[PDB]
Amino acid sequence: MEMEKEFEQIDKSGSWAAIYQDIRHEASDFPSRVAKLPKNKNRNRYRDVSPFDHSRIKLHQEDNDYINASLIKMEEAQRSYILTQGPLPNTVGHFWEMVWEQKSRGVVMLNRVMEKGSLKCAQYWPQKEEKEMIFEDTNLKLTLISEDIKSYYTVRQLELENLTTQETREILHFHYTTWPDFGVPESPASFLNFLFKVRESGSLSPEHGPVVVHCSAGIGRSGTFCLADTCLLLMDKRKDPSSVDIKKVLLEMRKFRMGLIQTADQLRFSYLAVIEGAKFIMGD
Ligand SMILES: CCOC(=O)Nc1cccc(Cl)c1
Repeated sequence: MEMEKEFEQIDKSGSWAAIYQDIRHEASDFPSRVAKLPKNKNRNRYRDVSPFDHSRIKLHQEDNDYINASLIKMEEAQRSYILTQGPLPNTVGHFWEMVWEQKSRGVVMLNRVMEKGSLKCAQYWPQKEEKEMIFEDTNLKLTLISEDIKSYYTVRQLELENLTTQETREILHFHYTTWPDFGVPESPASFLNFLFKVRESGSLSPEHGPVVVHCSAGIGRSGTFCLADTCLLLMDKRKDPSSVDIKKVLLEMRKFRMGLIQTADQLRFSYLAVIEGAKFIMGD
């Protein structure tokens, strides 16, 4: 059923809450035993958001391999994403270790460091060229190379150095800075343009490791970003674009990380994103 019609049918009936609860009821439940070990309590931002054991990213160290991060592998679309929480004061070095070990080209940030008067994630990248950051626990150095500030997002070039081998890599930081403190954006235009700027960069392409995507918990805004990208890729690839079922794609992604899309308003915004995506590409 053409999703644009399914959309108007749900909107006219005001059933967004009912659709959303159906998804919550059918979603996968897999064990997260490593996340709940007592040694890992200060590595988790939220007690109710954990990576599944089967899909968690492992750090390459014998001490403790745990990070709150999941590999979302979309087989038909041929895309992979790592979805993670915003880094904590004691996990900023783990975060950059993961970016290094997984060969990621891009980091996508969908939150501000402070929102609603509270800290949503650590200040994990340098704000001035001449004041670099060293992570002594993981032996990494991070330098700000350049910054391009636009009305709805900022792009930064960063240099990550493995201090053990003196190898360096260029990491691109895509920072969406205008998601409102409450609810979802009124139009998906600036979000879709952000997604197009991440695509343009090569960060989502198979020649690199998976993109790292985060917000505060790494399930809500982060869920919306990967769901819209995968749905628009499938509508490009298939003979029948109208066959793409956004509820079935979301349930596939929920096999790999719990809780993706946190509210009925985020579900409606994701539909609007794909629906409005398909025009400007296909019809007018
Ligand atoms: C066949 C459907 O494919 C799309 O609608 N692609 C698309 C549209 C707008 C923005 C961006 Cl980033 C991608």
